[PDB]
Amino acid sequence: STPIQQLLEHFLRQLQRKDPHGFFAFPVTDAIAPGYSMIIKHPMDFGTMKDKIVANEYKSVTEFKADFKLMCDNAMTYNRPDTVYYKLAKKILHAGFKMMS
Ligand SMILES: Cc1c(NCc2ccccc2N2CCN(C)CC2)cnn(C)c1=O
Repeated sequence: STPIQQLLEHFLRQLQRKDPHGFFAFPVTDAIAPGYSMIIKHPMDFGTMKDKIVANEYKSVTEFKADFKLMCDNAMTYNRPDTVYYKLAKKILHAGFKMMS
């Protein structure tokens, strides 16, 4: 594990603690979210982020932050502001960026 892998594994653990239900743990499917893949061009989830760390696909903290923001932005695009997914996406986006300083 490279230094960047160890730091991103730390950040991901801290970010997932903010999603105790694991709403963001796995990819959203069109089966449970009608039209999701037609509205969201670039899906992201914490599970895919873990796999990218393990594969050493993140070469900067900026790239990891961009995937976290994408995951949150996707939830705030597909879902209405009154929904659990939208409200948690917004909360963890701000708290996560603050946490990662
Ligand atoms: C983050 C998110 C979701 N996260 C949860 C989620 C993600 C992937 C697969 C299933 C689930 N749901 C878990 C809770 N169940 C009540 C429904 C199925 C689901 N739908 N949408 C549209 C989202 O944006």
